[PDB]
Amino acid sequence: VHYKLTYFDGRGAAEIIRQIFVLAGQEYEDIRLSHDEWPKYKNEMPFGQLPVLEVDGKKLAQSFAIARFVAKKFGFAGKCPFEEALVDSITDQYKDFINEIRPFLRVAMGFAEGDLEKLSNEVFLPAREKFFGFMTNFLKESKSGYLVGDSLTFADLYLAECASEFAKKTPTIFDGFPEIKAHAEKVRSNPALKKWIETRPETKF
Amino acid sequence: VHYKLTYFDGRGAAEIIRQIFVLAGQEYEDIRLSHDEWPKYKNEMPFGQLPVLEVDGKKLAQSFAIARFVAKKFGFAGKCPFEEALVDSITDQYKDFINEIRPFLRVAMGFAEGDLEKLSNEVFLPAREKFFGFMTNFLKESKSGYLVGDSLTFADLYLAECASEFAKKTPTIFDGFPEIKAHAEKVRSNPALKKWIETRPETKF
Ligand SMILES: N[C@@H](CCC(=O)N[C@@H](CS)C(=O)NCC(=O)O)C(=O)O
Ligand SMILES: N[C@@H](CCC(=O)N[C@@H](CS)C(=O)NCC(=O)O)C(=O)O
Repeated sequence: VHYKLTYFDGRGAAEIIRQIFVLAGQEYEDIRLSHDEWPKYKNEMPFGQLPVLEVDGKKLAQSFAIARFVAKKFGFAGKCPFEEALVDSITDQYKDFINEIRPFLRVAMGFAEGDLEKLSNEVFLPAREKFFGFMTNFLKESKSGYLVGDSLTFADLYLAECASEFAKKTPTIFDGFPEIKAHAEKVRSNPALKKWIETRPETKF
Repeated sequence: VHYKLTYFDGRGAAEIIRQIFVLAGQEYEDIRLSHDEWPKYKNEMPFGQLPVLEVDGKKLAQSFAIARFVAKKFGFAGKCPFEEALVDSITDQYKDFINEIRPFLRVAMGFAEGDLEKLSNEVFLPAREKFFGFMTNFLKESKSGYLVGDSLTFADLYLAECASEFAKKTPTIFDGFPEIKAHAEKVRSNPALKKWIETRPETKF
């Protein structure tokens, strides 16, 4: 079975898919297209966008559909049909949270001008508060330290990566959410992830 | 196994989940909360929102996670692991298309004021053009008349329902997309769906 994953040069929407391959021990081509060459390849993608996974020559788009596909192959999608659905509900909520902080992310990423501190105070931190409060109710219920069931799933991976990364410039992101901080530390102490985080290309996004 | 599905009184984000139960022959409680009672129950929902499915007393949120869960129980999620992922990629694209026409949908639904005809011309129809063009490439490749594989999946259900419903007030919605029109007719000639469409509560959204 050969895997190719195509994205731009950044962590962005592809990074959890890479971490699932990392945890599985599975080799894949990590293809990172430059801005200049993108218009030449856009046409090969099912919805003209990235990331795209190619699985023995067959193309699959949509980062959550790809993460789910790879997680199910390697045992990170949840351990029974109901737990898989809980994992899916959590990643769908995370997608809503990402959509909600769009105005913040567009300025923080240089794609628009605006008042970064104000967007942080008014858009990002209030949105993280609601999202972290729902994630914390899951962690209070699991009592394994993982969001769903007794072991790591790709829902754990989206939450820890986003919490750890936002923590770099938003120092107060864990204030009032000590379970969220413990989960991110627990997930990132996974030895395979920890080494990938040290070794991966160092990019702004 | 007992199923309860809670939504507001409308088709909205719950309707495909209802149609999956319809096709399966599976009975469920179709719970429809009024606007006035909503604040009393919001707290029982995992992310304070609807729809929510309850499966022998266990709650599951997020309309696509629920549709997937029910479709997988009843055989409408795709017939092998790769086809399931294609079905997921198509419903994720549909969610992007829905997010893109938000400005149109907010005015059309009375939740905001604005120029409905202009939003239709500038936001809705250009967005449907890109989305219908990608869906048509799938239908050209399938040659069964379904989006993925040889039989109906819940990806077919989202596309046909949204195309048929928008067609009611947007008369030109099929112009230049004869495959999309044939797919919606094919899906809605399914006898179980056709009877549900006649029998379901008649609501504005
Ligand atoms: N819902 C999609 C979103 C994909 C997406 O936003 N792709 C961007 C990544 S920057 C892209 O390819 N933009 C380039 C373009 O649209 O041409 C997913 O989760 O994969
Ligand atoms: N991504 C969610 C969106 C759910 C959603 O938008 N729910 C609305 C339906 S009108 C809602 O419950 N609004 C009431 C509220 O937020 O209090 C899904 O697909 O289920």
